[PDB]
Amino acid sequence: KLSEQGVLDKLKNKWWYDKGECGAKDSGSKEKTSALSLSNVAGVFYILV
Amino acid sequence: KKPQKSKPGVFSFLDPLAYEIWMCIVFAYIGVSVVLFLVSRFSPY
Amino acid sequence: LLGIAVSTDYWLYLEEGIILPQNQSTEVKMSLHSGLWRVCFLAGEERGRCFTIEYVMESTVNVLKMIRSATPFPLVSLFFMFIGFILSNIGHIRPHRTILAFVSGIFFILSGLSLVVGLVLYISSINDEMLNRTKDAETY
Repeated sequence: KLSEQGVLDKLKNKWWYDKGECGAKDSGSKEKTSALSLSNVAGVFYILV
Repeated sequence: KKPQKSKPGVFSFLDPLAYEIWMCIVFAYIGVSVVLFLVSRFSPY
Repeated sequence: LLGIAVSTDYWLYLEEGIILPQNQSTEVKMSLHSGLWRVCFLAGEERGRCFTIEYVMESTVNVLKMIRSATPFPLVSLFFMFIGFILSNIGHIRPHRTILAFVSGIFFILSGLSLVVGLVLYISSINDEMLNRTKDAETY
């Protein structure tokens, strides 16, 4: 009775959507690019030395 | 686990050019160097 | 200077800590200065452990195990000034038959080459474990 009218589906929309999300909200503007590490360019030194 | 930034390899600098290019550079490094040698043999001037 | 540095276990500092959000700024949680032979642990819970790396005790321990991968090259580097300087003493008493100086000068040049290899293996072993922590916003 609750499924044919979607009360249970709204409760599925209730409990998994109210807990806060982890989606594009931290993939959108919670990135800044780092400097290069030594390990990114380390193998040039091994060829050098 | 949510995959993170991977550990960079020791050869990670040659990543932006694929393996077949780096061979075709050196093979053309030799081939131009060979032909440049044979050009200057025949010509004094 | 390399003879003092290797026995010294003050190579690198670490300050494991947790941030504090607002009207509250920072709070440290762990601290140690590290060594290449052995760790001498520091004021993290005020336990003074001059603790060997080959004995255990996390990710900061995973920092400490990877330092051993850069152990041999400064030990290689310290021996090459040991062979470099003793053959330099030979040229001072007996200056003639001068071939020993030109060979010993190579062992001055080849000594620091392992040190650059020593620092590249060392600093890259620090920064990848700097990368290898799971980036949580609450832990600085």
